[PDB]
Amino acid sequence: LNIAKSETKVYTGEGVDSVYRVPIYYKLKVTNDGSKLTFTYTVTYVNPKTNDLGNISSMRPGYSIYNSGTSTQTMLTLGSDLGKPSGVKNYITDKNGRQVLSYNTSTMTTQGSGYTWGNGAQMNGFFAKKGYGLTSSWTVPITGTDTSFTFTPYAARTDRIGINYFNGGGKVVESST
Repeated sequence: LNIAKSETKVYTGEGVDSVYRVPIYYKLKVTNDGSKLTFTYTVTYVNPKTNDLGNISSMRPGYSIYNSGTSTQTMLTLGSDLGKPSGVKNYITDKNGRQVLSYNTSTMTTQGSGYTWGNGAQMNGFFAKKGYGLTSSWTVPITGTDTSFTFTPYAARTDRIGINYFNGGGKVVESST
């Protein structure tokens, strides 16, 4: 009878930055308000469990990472009753998730069985070392019952896009078929 107006899940996972041999993390927040899903995806060196930045004091200021692959990998697959994703806003967030500055909005394209985006933003080392994250957000219309999706996190240094620091592992899978 009294159904929730919205439901939000937060997922986190972790990989390894190959260059500095430190953990790197992601957070994916997904809110369903009945009309759309809102996705907020952050890659950061701050452990979301503790809000403590790992020791990256030796990271060079001009080192830089992407949070999205090319058609190096599908990032997002969507169930049958989800529409076309919006533009993907990109921005730097501080340790508490507050926006620091905004970058170009990316456009999602297919495929293969899903979507990726281009004009992908990046985060330089001097921001990473302040505990900042590289954050992308988008919405997806809900058109029916099958609101399943899978999301595959990605992070790579900008001169080696073929090496995903999350190594295809911590995939987010939401049912139901």
